[PDB]
Amino acid sequence: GRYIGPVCRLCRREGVKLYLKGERCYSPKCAMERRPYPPGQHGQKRARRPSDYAVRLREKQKLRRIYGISERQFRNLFEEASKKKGVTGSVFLGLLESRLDNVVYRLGFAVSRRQARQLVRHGHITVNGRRVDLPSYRVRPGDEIAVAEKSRNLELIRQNLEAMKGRKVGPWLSLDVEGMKGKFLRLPDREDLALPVNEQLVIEFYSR
Amino acid sequence: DFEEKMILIRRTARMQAGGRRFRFGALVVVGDRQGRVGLGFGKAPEVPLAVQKAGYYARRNMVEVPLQNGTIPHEIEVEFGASKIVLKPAAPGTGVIAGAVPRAILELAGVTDILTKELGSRNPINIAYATMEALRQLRTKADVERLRKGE
Amino acid sequence: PTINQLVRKGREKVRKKSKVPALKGAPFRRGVCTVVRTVTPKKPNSALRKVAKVRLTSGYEVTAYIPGEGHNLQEHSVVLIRGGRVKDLPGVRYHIVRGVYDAAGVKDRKKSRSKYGTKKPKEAA
Amino acid sequence: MKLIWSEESWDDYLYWQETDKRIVKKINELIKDTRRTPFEGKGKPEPLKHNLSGFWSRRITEEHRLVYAVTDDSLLIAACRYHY
Amino acid sequence: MKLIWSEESWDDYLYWQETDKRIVKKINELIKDTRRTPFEGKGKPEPLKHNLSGFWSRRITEEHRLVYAVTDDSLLIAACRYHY
RNA sequence: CAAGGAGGUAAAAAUGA
RNA sequence: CCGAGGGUAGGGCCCGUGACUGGGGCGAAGUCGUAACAAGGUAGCUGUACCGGAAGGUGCGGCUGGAUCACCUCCUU
RNA sequence: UGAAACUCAAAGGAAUUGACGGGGGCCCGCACAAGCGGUGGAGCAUGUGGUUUAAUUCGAAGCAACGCGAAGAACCUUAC
RNA sequence: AGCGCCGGCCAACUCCGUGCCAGCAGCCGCGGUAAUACGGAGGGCGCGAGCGUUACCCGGAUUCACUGGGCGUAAAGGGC
Ligand code: SF4
Ligand SMILES: [Mg+2]
Ligand SMILES: [Mg+2]
Ligand SMILES: [Mg+2]
Ligand SMILES: [Mg+2]
Ligand SMILES: [Mg+2]
Ligand SMILES: [Mg+2]
Ligand SMILES: [Mg+2]
Ligand SMILES: [Mg+2]
Ligand SMILES: [Mg+2]
Ligand SMILES: [Mg+2]
Ligand SMILES: [Mg+2]
Ligand SMILES: [Mg+2]
Ligand SMILES: [Mg+2]
Ligand SMILES: [Mg+2]
Ligand SMILES: [Mg+2]
Ligand SMILES: [Mg+2]
Ligand SMILES: [Mg+2]
Ligand SMILES: [Mg+2]
Ligand SMILES: [Mg+2]
Ligand SMILES: [Mg+2]
Ligand SMILES: [Mg+2]
Ligand SMILES: [Mg+2]
Ligand SMILES: [Mg+2]
Ligand SMILES: [Mg+2]
Ligand SMILES: [Mg+2]
Ligand SMILES: [Mg+2]
Ligand SMILES: [Mg+2]
Ligand SMILES: [Mg+2]
Repeated sequence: GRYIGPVCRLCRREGVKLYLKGERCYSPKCAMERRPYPPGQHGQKRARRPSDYAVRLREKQKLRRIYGISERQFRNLFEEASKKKGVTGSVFLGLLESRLDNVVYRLGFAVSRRQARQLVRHGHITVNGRRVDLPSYRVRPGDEIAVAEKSRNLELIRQNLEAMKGRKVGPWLSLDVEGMKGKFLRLPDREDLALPVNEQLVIEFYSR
Repeated sequence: DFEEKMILIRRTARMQAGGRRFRFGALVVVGDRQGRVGLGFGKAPEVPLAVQKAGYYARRNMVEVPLQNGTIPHEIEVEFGASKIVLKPAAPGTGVIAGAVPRAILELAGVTDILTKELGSRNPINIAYATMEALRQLRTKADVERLRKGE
Repeated sequence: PTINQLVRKGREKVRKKSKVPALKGAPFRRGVCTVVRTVTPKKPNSALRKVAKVRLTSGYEVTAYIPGEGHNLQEHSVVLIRGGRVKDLPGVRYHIVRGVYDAAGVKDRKKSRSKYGTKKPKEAA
Repeated sequence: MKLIWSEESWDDYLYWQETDKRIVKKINELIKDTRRTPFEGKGKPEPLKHNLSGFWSRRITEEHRLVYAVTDDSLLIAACRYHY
Repeated sequence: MKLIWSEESWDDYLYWQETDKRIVKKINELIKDTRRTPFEGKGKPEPLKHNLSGFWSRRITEEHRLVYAVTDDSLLIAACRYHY
């Protein structure tokens, strides 16, 4: 399946915090405040200047591990976006953001995208009244993503909803914390989300 | 203010009785990513001197780049010796599709998306001069009618 | 040339030729060894490279390299011929895949053992 | 095949013991391969010219050479030290 | 003269080399006394009979001895270890 | 003052680790 | 009558193989000489002919992918 | 007219900096020529090679190693 | 949870063993005492119910050039 294992090593290697765990990320035990250098025995050796291939590889790997996705689904979304009207990179992020597990993370039903993926897979997440237990379901505008009526009284689900009580969601989303529901209003444009990836370098990475 | 990127640093050799007596050459390119790019070639007995000499020559040798929203206005193809370069304008969202040397020149000039191709000899020195004279030959619709006015 | 000259004679296409005729358009081919020995390399190299003359299925009798450290091959050994040239040895245009019919895998190897045909060792892991 | 040691050879063979033993093991490795195929094998066997003419040389190290000669039944060693 | 080793000769001379330190150089000063005084000297010089037609022997340890025969300018070594 | 076209040539001496 | 096929005789093309023999390439610092690169010690190369262990040498003609970079022999102050 | 097997990781063109020439122009040094005294021949000293030896400790190897490390080997030195 | 790789192309470095041996190999090439190139280990990179290898096709190959090549000396002007 997807990547299972140490996750701080991924952010430490890319040199940027990718926020892949949740509260441990905004903690001082985050380990990018502790050790902001690549992992391994040669971490505190001095950075040899990366090639043009290393630059493109690093930013592609960074964007891929932010969403925690495999590399054929990543590249299938990529040519799905390229054989598509509009700007290839901005479309790409719009199809990546349309994933059900990502909409669950963004709505604050989860602390992490991996927790979001588990909650969707376990049927705690319902889309437009019916169950969708597949974390790759492309959510289209106007869909109401909610929580199952069997899973409404869950200690983890409520604590994350009461933690999301007061914080704002993105302009392409709506959230009803009291109803345990949200709506995919529109596709996110590229000014709406400002992840630390230069979308142009991953376009010209896959352009071999 | 000016981002300067080194591209080719080689070691040459000069024979005299006793052995080789070496010298290093550095080709650098400078830019502001807003329509201005320059390239220099400095040779000194060691590389930090070489890249400093090359940067000094690079800011002397600079060019106008008439960017249009993300790219070049028309496609241009110039032959410099046996080295030849293709530039083709691309729609917004394709990226700098170029090799090693026109990529470093065009993205420091500010190009978002472009289509290139290196033909003939692919020596980094003469391809770089070919791209620079190709960037020098780019005309807009303003310059076109200002020359075809007759006045 | 001129356009009329290309109408008349036209252009020649590349005519690619195979580096592996003994396999006869097959990925692998079974063969029985006939001579198993050690040969020595070419221009700037020195060793005792282990090869075997194999008379195989397509009626060809070729020489093939035995990769790895140590082998169990003799004059009546059944082997599979993989394909691939050895730069330092003349006439050796093929390889012997290990972990097959009578060519056992290399013992005590643990790094890249999909090549050289070695099983997965389990020392409580 | 018989082994014949000269005194120049034997003093240098016993000079290699007491000083650098990996060299006596290389010498033993070259003699063991020379014992089966005398003009083929390890240590780059090439025929010598201009003064050693009629002798063969196997390189022990990048400097040192094993100069030998061979008959139908014997193997005489001329040197096992230096560059000829 | 010169040293001549048989095939068992050197291989078991190589056995003592891979096995023990005092054996091989004790062996070698016997070789050194044997080249100067071929029939007399250190470690039991004796011509023997009925097994040996004109061949000689010398001591290392009473379990292992040193069998050899000497000609014009030659020193052949027949054995490096024990009797029979 | 200044040059070009024309023409008579060293010997006997080989090798490279 | 035609007719599958079988039999006899004679040809054409292709393939495997053969005592021996001819050159090629590889392993190659074996032996012999010094042909070419410096006027490479006879400028070199070439077509052709003859000869010679061998590179090669020579005859005739051709080419510059060589040479008027010093005294001195034929014609000018 | 005109291939193939096989083999090689190059084969090449112009140009650069050197080095070399039994190529040239100009010019030096006891380099030659002019001149004096020598070595190689004898005897002995000292160093080296070789050989011998228990051991003849080790190094230096064309110029630019060879009375050179020794501007002091009877036991000391001294490593054999 | 496995597989390939960590000299350069090509993302990823240290120690030990070995020592022109054993071996690697697509090219350049590496190995004759500290080998980031062999073998192992630690660590790392790339993918992941897969990962590598071989065989074949297209690409890179504007090295058959219509788009899109050349012919004084690099292969190439027919002797006229
Ligand atoms: S931000 Fe989160 S995933 Fe990144 S290093 Fe910190 S704790 Fe780990
Ligand atoms: Mg052109
Ligand atoms: Mg080698
Ligand atoms: Mg002569
Ligand atoms: Mg018939
Ligand atoms: Mg000559
Ligand atoms: Mg003549
Ligand atoms: Mg000549
Ligand atoms: Mg002729
Ligand atoms: Mg004649
Ligand atoms: Mg003539
Ligand atoms: Mg003519
Ligand atoms: Mg013919
Ligand atoms: Mg004089
Ligand atoms: Mg005298
Ligand atoms: Mg003294
Ligand atoms: Mg790298
Ligand atoms: Mg390997
Ligand atoms: Mg080591
Ligand atoms: Mg490798
Ligand atoms: Mg799958
Ligand atoms: Mg292949
Ligand atoms: Mg094509
Ligand atoms: Mg054309
Ligand atoms: Mg061409
Ligand atoms: Mg030519
Ligand atoms: Mg030509
Ligand atoms: Mg003509
Ligand atoms: Mg004709």
